[PDB]
Amino acid sequence: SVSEIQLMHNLGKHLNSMERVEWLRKKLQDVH
Amino acid sequence: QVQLQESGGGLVQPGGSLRLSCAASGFTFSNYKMNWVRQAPGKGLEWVSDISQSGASISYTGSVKGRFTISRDNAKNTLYLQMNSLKPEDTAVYYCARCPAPFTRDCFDVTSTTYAYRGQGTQVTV
Amino acid sequence: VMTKEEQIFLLHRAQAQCEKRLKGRPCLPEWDHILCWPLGAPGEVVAVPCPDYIYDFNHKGHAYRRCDRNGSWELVPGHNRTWANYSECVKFLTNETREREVFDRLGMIYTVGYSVSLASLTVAVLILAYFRRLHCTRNYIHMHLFLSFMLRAVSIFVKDAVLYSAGYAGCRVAVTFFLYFLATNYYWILVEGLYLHSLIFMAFFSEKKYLWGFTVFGWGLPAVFVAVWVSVRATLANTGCWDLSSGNKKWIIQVPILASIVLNFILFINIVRVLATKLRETTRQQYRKLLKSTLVLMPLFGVHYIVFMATPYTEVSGTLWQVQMHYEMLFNSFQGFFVAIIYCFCNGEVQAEIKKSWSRWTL
Amino acid sequence: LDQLRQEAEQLKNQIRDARKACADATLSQITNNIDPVGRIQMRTRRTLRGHLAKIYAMHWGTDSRLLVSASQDGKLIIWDSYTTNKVHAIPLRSSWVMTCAYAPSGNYVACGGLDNICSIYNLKTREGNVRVSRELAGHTGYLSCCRFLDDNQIVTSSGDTTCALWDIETGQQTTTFTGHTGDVMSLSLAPDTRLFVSGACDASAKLWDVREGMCRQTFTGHESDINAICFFPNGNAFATGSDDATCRLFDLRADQELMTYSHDNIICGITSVSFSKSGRLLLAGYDDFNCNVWDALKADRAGVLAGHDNRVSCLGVTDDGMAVATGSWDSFLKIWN
Amino acid sequence: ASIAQARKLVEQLKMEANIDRIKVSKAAADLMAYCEAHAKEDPLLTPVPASENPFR
Amino acid sequence: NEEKAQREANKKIEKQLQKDKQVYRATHRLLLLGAGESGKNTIVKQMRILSGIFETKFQVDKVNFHMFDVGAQRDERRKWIQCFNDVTAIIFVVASSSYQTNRLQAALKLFDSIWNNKWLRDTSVILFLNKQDLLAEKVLAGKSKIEDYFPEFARYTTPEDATPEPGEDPRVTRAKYFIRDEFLRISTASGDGRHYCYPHFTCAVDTENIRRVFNDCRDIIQRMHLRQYELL
Repeated sequence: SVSEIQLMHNLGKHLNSMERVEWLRKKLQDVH
Repeated sequence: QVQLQESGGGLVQPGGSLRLSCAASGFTFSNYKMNWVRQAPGKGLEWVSDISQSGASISYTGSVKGRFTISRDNAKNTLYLQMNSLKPEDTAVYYCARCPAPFTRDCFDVTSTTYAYRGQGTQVTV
Repeated sequence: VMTKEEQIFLLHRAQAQCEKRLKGRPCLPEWDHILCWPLGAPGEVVAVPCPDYIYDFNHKGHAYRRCDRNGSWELVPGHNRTWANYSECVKFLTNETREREVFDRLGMIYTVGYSVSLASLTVAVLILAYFRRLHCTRNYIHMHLFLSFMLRAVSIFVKDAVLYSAGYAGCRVAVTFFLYFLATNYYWILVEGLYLHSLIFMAFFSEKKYLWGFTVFGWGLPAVFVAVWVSVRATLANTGCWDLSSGNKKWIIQVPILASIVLNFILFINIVRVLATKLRETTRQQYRKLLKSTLVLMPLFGVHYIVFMATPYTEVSGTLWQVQMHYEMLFNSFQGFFVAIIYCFCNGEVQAEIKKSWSRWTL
Repeated sequence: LDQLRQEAEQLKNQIRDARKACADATLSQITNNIDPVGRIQMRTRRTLRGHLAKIYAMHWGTDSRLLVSASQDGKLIIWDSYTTNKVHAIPLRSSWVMTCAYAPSGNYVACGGLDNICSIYNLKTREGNVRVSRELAGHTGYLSCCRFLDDNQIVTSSGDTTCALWDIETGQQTTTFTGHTGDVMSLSLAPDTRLFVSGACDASAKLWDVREGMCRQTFTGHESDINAICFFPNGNAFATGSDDATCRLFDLRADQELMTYSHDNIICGITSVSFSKSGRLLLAGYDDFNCNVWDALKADRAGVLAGHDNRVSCLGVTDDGMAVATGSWDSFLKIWN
Repeated sequence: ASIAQARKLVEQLKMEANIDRIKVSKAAADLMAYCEAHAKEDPLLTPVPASENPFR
Repeated sequence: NEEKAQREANKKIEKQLQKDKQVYRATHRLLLLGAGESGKNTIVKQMRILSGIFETKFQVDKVNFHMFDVGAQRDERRKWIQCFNDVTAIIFVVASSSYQTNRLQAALKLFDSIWNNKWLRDTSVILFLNKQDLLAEKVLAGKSKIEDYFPEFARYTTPEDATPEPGEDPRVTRAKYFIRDEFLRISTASGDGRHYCYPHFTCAVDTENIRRVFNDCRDIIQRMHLRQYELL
């Protein structure tokens, strides 16, 4: 595949997953 | 004026020796590649031998290979053709020709009918 | 995959479901924004499976809560918070900074390479445009290729700055420009290959009929499938920034580009064959000359692209993916620099022109 | 014939001794009271583009604005040098053009080359178009130079080793000039158009009386073919450029060479020579792609016109001395000031 | 044949021997006088202003 | 007012000059050079059926070629040969059977002068050894005795890569390739990948000569393009 387009896709997916994990951890800390 | 004067041509028996000399004047001898070309009776001008500006590079026609030796003396502004193992077919007018331009690797027209930088020739009769 | 907004919507759906469910003494059910706990046994631990609407929670595990005997949920010792235990669902959570470190390393390497390529190619295009004797169809196509290289580099820079420093048009336009200019660089590498192949095999080349077509193909055909991708993205997905992949719609742009790579590689070997023939038609020295020619012709044809051309979207935490990413970032970023070096700075005609101009300027 | 050769040798010795007796001091000593001109820094003021192949020849107009140029792609392009605008683009029947002339009246141009024919084209026809006014045949070698005397007479030089004067009205050889033993490479008309000098591939220049048709004087000293020749502006001297990498200035009244413009670093021949308006500068084009402006009196190189990417084939100086046009094998004409 | 060519060459040499030659110094003086009398008319020898220069 | 008319006339000239530029670049110029007895005129006749210079227009595979035969020009070629510095090729025709006591040596010297001319150092030479049939008949008849005009022929041996014609005597191949290598000795000496020699064993009536010239011209153009890319 086109390496740079794939890298941009993977970086976006990783950032979205990291934001989701941070939100979940924030929810966990706020609740308990 | 470019002047090339040939001498040393004379009668000789077959298998003999003869040193043709060429006095050059009116130009820098060391700057020009030199040639010896003959005109046998009933024939056009034939190229025999050539020698480079310094004398390192030398070429002959096949018929005279191993028999004649071309040489140049830049200090004396002169050209020589030693002639050994002479044959009757070598009887001709020998013209000391000069290549038209200096510092060049091409030597156009030295066998031309009305070439300018060519001597009047000397008769060699075998 | 899944977005944060979609997960929040799913959480709201679960909250609504729990609210609908709500509408010696067992504990009353409650909603704590995480789980909907049913009636609890008096003075016993109540276990509820980890929710299925949260991906990162271990569905195999179960959370636990404590309840009293009078019917009140247990509170944390010394705190007003109710006692709870979400550890079983948070086992899979890990910092995992290695993936982001690898991403940052890749970013740094192609940023350095693309900056060097941009500088060298700006210098090269300035030199090519300034000198009038250098104006040739070969040098015209070179200048277009250098312009495509620098456009791809600067578009990558702008995309990174806009994207990583929000799903409005100012982000989607940057992503579109990135994809378009990357495609134009690939297709102008293909145009270089095609022009050399036509100069060799098409015995005698008509500049007027083919140069305009080459320019349009290099600059316009990438725009065709880039606009197709934009239209399909707007019609079918149109969600957030266009940074994220959406199904197989990513292959609208990538399938042509890779195809170009394929074609160019074929052209490359063919020309190398001709060189192997040419030196043959006139020993180890001819082999050395062929090796030097193919080495200097590799950057112009993008030969390095063929190694990882067919690699699919593999897992990031893999040796294949890491090798592909490092090799491709390095070589793609420095490809413009190498092309500029070979065809402008090491070019005999350009070197002679530079020397003559500088000597006449000093004199 | 032997007595003829002996008499010829005696005459050559007598001529050499007479020339030696007429020469007491060299041009350097006689020109001790004149200052050097210093560096002459001309620049390419115009670049005429449009020729496809090497330009072999150009000729300025009397107006010093319109000039004809001949390229071996088969084109005589008539240029307005002020605005670089092409005034005419005459396609030639034979693409192997080696010379071109522009009529003093400005109404005609000439060209010729390997086809041995001197073609005269009209510039001011009734319809305004350009037609072949006449073709002049009779040379048995390539036409190397041609210069108009007027609307009716033209002088041409040929590799046939001869020069001809043609009446353009009738297309006949008014006069023939024979004596050279090599291709005549160029000719130069005198300011009064009564005499003309021609250099040949016999390393000799010759001065010819146009009316008498005989060779008045023969000038020697060059070691190789003379490619270019031009009269000094005063009409009593001239200059030659040769393949021996030297230029030489001769004077007509003394019969011998006055000056030699040479340098060790110059090992290439001279294709074109042209004097400035005053004659103090001798501009010579060379095979090394450059042009040298020589201090004609001090025999020093006073300037270098560099910028041509190939062999400089032709030179021309305006009748008012304002600009120098240089053609070259790179297909471009450069106007210099 | 070559006899006619030799005759023509000898006649030309005779004609060139019969002509009179002035002193070289006199001709050099003539050329210097011409150059000095026309030096200021030479834009190449002495530059002309851009207003006078037609190829400005 | 006059300047506008001058500019309009200049533009009218420019469009026609662009057309002429396309026509000029679409055509390949060739210089056909050879001795009077080399069969060059017979080659001209064969190409034509299929004045100070003679012009022959012929098209091969829709490609235009303009060949120029030098006539009515003296034998002193050193000045008018410079007119053909930018031709596609100089087709040098040799009478291979003419080993003027020795015309072959004259052709060898002329080829050397052309090869080492500074203005022809970038011009490829297509070598047409035009008298292969006459050479074969002469060497078969036993009257050749080439060794006296060329002693180096005695020790010379036929090369390994030589491909003889069917039913060809080995001495024919030996002599023809000896002459070809005699020319290649000059050609290979300081060729340096700027101009190339294409020797061909030809006959004056060979219809393959036109195709040989076309293929050599194609090779010349390809090599020039590769040189522009610094590949050769």
